Amino acid sequence: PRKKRPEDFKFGKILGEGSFSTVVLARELATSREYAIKILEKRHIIKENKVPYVTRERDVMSRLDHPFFVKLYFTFQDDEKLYFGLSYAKNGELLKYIRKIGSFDETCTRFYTAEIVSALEYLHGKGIIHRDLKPENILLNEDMHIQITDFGTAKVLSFVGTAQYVSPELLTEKSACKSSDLWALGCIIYQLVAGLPPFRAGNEYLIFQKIIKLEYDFPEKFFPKARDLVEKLLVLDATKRLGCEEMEGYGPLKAHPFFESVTWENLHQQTPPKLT
Ligand SMILES: CC(C1=c2cc(NC(N)=O)ccc2=NC1=O)c1ccc[nH]1
Repeated sequence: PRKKRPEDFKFGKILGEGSFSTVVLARELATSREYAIKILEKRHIIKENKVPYVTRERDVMSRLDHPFFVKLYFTFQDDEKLYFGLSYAKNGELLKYIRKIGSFDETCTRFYTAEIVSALEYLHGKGIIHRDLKPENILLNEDMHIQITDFGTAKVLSFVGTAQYVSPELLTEKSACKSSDLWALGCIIYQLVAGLPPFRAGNEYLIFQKIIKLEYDFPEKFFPKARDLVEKLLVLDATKRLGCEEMEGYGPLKAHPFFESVTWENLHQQTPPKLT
């Protein structure tokens, strides 16, 4: 399949923006297919010593083959830029729905929580750790199933993620592992139910302080079995988190009572509950 060029596309609006990339919507002219093309400036990447992060993202996304992950269709480059052609997830980021509808009911947190848990099992089975799992990195497709993205900063068996989601082992020995993604899972569950993340404060140092002290509280309206799960996830000792190897893996995590009624085997075949 001949390599594609910038001229093969009609480019449109900006979809997203980070410190090193811009994601733009594009229509392939020969097929009228829409893609989310991520553009990176080679000079800026180099001067910031990011080449290893860019090659890792490409290499990881090449290995993923599961419906709960954004897909890499093609790459090319011109003189100044790299181009990564990715899935266009029509409905955008999960963070927008948490803001829009404010807070999920138990049916919806349970379903979306389970899709994220299936995703992490697949990722971790490939020996890959995300290290920056968060609502902004969890997208929704036109049919309202999730697609996880942003793999530049992953570790395939140094880096700290987003303040509100970093685990306590990062704030000490500065190490990360599978248990780290499970800590962020517990944070995202909390945020699904309560509408806000567990550890908030006026600046980043104050957040890091709260995390090591495990200083947070549950609302009274918080679903009980979902509170019990969050408590088995937000644990300071990483080896004691539900779903980690030392706790015997995903078997026990999926068996939790909050997931009582879930069929784990075909989630992306199921119709998602409406958000309200
Ligand atoms: C931001 C965004 C999309 C992406 C962001 C991405 N960001 C990233 N850092 O990798 C990656 C892929 C992607 N596909 C999208 O459709 C989006 C917004 C609205 C619809 N899609």
